[PDB]
Amino acid sequence: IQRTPKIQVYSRHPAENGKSNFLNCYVSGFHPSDIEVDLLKNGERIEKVEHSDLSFSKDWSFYLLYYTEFTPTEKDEYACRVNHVTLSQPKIVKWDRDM
Amino acid sequence: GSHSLRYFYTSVSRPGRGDPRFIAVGYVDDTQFVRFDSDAATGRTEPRAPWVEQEGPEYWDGETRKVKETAQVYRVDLDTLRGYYNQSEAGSHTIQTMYGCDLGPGGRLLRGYRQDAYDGADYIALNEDLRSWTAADTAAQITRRKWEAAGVAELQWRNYLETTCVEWLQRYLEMGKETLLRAEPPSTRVTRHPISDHEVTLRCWALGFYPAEITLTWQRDGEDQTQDTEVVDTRPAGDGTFQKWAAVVVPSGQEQRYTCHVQHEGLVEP
Amino acid sequence: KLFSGELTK
Repeated sequence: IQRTPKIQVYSRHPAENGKSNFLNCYVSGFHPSDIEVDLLKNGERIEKVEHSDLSFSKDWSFYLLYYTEFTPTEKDEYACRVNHVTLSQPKIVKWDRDM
Repeated sequence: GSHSLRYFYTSVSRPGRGDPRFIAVGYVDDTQFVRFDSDAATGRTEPRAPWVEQEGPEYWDGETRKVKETAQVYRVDLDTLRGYYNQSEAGSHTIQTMYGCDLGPGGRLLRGYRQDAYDGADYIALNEDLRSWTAADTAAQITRRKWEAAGVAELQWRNYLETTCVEWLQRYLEMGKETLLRAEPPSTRVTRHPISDHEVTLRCWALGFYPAEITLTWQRDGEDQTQDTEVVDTRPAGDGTFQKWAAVVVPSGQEQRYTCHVQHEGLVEP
Repeated sequence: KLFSGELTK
């Protein structure tokens, strides 16, 4: 009945510094559908962010793609902050250029 | 791959914040072409792929008319299921449906499916004979009786899946072949990320491929390292294609002993 | 093409 989201944070194309990319947070495997997803730049929220339209898997669990346009640099953190009724604190997953 | 047309409804009751949320979406294979969100300002079923934006107003109005009537039907299902389970109007609840068809050659239906879910678990399901129903608890047996006495399965679901569904899959296929029949092989590669004195993580990549189906397999000089391989779930790029990777931690050097191999459609060779 | 004419639950 109720399930925990899983998170993948990653760029669209392999992350080369200085060149523009899209950032991706893929959440999936949760139930029910109401879920909050912020994309973060050094702790701050990214505002211009759209997302894919609700869908679900064989086992009935929901998935969503939150994406925003950006430009990687040597210095900046990025990450994905996720909350959902199954969680007790928001879930932040950092962005690794190798994951 | 074995082509498919599929629809996904999601119905969620917001208490007591007015009206139930409804979302339908369509997929030809791994490509989304339509959506309807009962919260959009449009009040209309909308396109999501370029290749379907050629269809006339008759399509969209035809489609918009229909999916509003489905939305009302699901809205009342929320309160019937809430009644069957002795649940209160205070709780939020979800109903889910998926139906669709796998294309067989010669323009034949190969497989039809249609299946419901209440609060994440199964509920009722059309079986593969297109006549019977599988009902997973007391509640859904109430639901079953009502659809047996009406012939829902054979009279309206068999019929839909055996003709409209099939014909229209072939219509989306033809009207969008430049995209839904284009082989897109993965740009594929490996990278090494050291860990210590001993170890080094080898990571085989595979980006920009269509459809989502794929296999990434590490070999230890001929032998599959599964299941010593970390394989992340196939994930969307955002541009209609997909990406995956598998990782294996090896003792350095001894990574010349290791090779990755990728099976996918777009790696066609006659 | 969306299914329609669904018998209620």
